[PDB]
Amino acid sequence: KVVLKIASIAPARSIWETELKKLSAEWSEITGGLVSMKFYDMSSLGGEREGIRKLKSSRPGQAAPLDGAVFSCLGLSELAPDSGIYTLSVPFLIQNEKDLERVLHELREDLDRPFRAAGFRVITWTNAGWLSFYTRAPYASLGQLKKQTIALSSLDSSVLGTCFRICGFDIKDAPNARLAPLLKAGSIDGFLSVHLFTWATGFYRYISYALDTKICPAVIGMLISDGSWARIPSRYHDAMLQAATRVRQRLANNLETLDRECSNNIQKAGVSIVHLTPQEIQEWRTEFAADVKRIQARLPGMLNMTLYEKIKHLLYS
Repeated sequence: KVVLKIASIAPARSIWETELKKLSAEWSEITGGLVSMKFYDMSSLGGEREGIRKLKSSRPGQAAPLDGAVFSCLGLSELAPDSGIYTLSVPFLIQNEKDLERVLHELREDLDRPFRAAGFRVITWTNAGWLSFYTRAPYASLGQLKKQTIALSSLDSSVLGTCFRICGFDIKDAPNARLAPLLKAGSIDGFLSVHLFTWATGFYRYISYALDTKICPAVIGMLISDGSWARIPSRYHDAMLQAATRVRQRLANNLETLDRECSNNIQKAGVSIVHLTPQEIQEWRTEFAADVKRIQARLPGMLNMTLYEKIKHLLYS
């Protein structure tokens, strides 16, 4: 048998984990019982940077502890430096599920290129959610929002936060931060997070406004090293990758349902949904375009400008 050991950031019993287990079972079907995946909690083995180290063996001729991993942009960006994967986090570049799917479908070869060059096959792309601003107070312009002190607690908060700070937002790095007393005390003005966070933490109760225009997705990539993928007979590869694409599509479907649910529940609890008109979105994007030039200057390599232009053309032509 070929049991592929896969480190994963997917929480136990989460939709991502459920679908990845289905993918394993389907891979077993496809391969006549030969191949399966066993998943290992990423945090429990030491985090994403440790996961990267465990993809390589300690001595030549010896198998690496892991065959692959499901990484956030933290792991992806450190595995392949100057990948440009943070291009996908540019504010307002990718705003909805239809458009993210179009990018992940049409620009797959471009997205995968730096990972292939690093010695990995990208099995599937998925998404952890959509970053949005949740605030105690409203804002009359993007600049006014940028002046608010906003906590970010994503898995990749440090780098993502640095990007947003260059854009001009007063983002306060806040890993596992216990925001409730801080929101209540007024030490911070709000938070930037995916939907589930706002609901599961209960922090929605301590803010009054939620921006419905999504800032960016939080993409996730599942990678298998070339040597581990090569353990699988080639005749099965295409079917296995097609099954992994269906995982992306089912997950996006399930995530969208969960997100709308969350948003409905936040609104029922009294949070006001902030709705930007197309003219206001354009005003925001014109400013974000200037922020992109500042990111290019301040953090060369962070953005892949060829990919950026391709995404703009694909979605907005």
